[PDB]
Amino acid sequence: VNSFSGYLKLTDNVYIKNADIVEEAKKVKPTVVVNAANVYLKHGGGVAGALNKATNNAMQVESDDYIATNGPLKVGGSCVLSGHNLAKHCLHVVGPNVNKGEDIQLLKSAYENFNQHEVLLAPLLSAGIFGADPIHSLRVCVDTVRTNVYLAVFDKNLYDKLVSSFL
Ligand SMILES: O=C(NO)c1ccccc1O
Repeated sequence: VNSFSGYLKLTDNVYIKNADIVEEAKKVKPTVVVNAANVYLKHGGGVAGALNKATNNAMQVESDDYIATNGPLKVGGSCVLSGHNLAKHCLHVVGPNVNKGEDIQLLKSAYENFNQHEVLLAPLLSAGIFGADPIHSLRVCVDTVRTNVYLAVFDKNLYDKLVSSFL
């Protein structure tokens, strides 16, 4: 049994809810919240900008030190950093950004990072300002992630379309 409430069950392991991931993290304090990161961990807008704002910029400060030591992530890669006031840990995952021309086949590699964590609160990778089709992102998630994933969908209209169209 876990703390997550009000989710629709899509599969054995994938759950979905219309919710602001920031407000959901603040309520649940999950072991892992996933950030929709870029390779520079520059948390400017969307999931990354909203999560970072909720940490009062502490996520960005920690991220800048990580990049100064380790250099950029790979598209499809991830790193584990602090969850600050939102979660125990933040898994920063880089999905491909279609608005930069990145290979959408890298979306499966991105979701494979989730399998290193038994339970996660996450957004749909490569959705929103990353430019991918969120219906596709949800299909890759279901077909890739084997651990228990609680997906927060920021937009109500999109949430209803994701549920109604789910195979
Ligand atoms: O932009 C946002 N503002 O809150 C946001 C918040 C939660 C999830 C995705 C988002 O884009």
